[PDB]
Amino acid sequence: DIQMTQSPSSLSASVGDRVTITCRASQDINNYLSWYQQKPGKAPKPLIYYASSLETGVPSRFSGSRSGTDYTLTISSLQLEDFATYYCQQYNNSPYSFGQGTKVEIKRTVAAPSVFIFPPSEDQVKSGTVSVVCLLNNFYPREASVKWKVDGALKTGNSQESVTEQDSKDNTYSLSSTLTLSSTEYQSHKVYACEVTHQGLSSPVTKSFNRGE
Amino acid sequence: QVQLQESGPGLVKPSETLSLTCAVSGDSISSNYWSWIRQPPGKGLEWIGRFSGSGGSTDFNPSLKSRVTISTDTSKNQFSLNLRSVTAADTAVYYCAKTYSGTFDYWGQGVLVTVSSASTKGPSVFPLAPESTAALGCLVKDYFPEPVTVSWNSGSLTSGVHTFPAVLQSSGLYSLSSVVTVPSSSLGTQTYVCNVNHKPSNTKVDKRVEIK
Repeated sequence: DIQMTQSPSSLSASVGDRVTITCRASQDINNYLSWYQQKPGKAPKPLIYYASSLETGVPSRFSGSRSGTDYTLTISSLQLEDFATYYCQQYNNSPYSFGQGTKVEIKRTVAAPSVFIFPPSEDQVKSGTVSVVCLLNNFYPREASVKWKVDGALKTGNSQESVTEQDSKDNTYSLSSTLTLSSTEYQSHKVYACEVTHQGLSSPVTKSFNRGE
Repeated sequence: QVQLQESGPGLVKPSETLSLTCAVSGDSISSNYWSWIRQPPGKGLEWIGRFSGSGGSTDFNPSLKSRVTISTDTSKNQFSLNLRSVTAADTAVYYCAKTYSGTFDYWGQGVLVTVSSASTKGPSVFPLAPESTAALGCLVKDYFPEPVTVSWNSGSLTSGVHTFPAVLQSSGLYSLSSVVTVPSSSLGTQTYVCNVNHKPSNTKVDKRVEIK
């Protein structure tokens, strides 16, 4: 019955910032509220129990408080290790229910991507389907534009992009753009290029190869 | 320092029964409380059910109560989850957890379960080969279901490695690339091998990445 509404859904903050996450229960939960920290690919980790009690070993910069039916998790000074998705959870009554989560990502200085293009191997050409991979490495912010050019002409139909999570060290992102073509289509053109525009680049950078060379 | 470990099929056909087991090390399931929790990919957490080790009583989420069953084996210190009539809405990472009161104090590592009628398929692996820094890669294509694990040089090469999240292609199969950046001066001295493991098909692929 009790529904937890967590706010906000996502956040971007710098190291040293003060961040507060709020969670609202649709009914009275009598301080029975837990906060969890979930790293990408990992199980959630309890941080706070009974609304304000810290789990053993949790840094003191984490704290929880209550004002009526509103519950807040506060990080006094955000640190690099604190990137994660945070969840509230009531256990006043069954069924136990969670908030939707709050993503937390760390702000850093602009960083230009290093760009690489990968020609398809002959083994791949032999398969009847070819993938051309363009790599954007260690950049920030996340927003980037990758253009595929074939014999100088822009191609916009056959590509998909994939982005990593923020790196735990340098807080950068990486991105792959993969252009998929049939082997016949691939063998009917010479120059394959990806053109990337990013806020860290003074001018657009394009990487290319010549098929069969 | 109790440890919990989920195990079960990573692929279940719709309408069948998903069965998972949680093996508990270091604690007796005869005390305290134990739960199942699930998390659909890219979504939040949902509590499934709990049993009381002391009295054997169970409690289930009303959104699943009719389809869910929990049994225990104190002899093996294991407990199980049975979820019948599964559909694609039941695709998720399932976790087991220990509770003292209401909080989930210890968690398993989680097991991804995909509900689909599509058959298991091992991956094809193709090398990605090309200044001061060079990039190498491996394209892991046309497998089902998730997950695959990729390492480089048997796991001894980790610095600069990026393994991207898989994308479901229009063919209904997954594809991803793993890349690593290395000094160009290393290209003539060091060999680079990507190691691919796909447990659902019991497939393992090692691919030497060479410059032609």
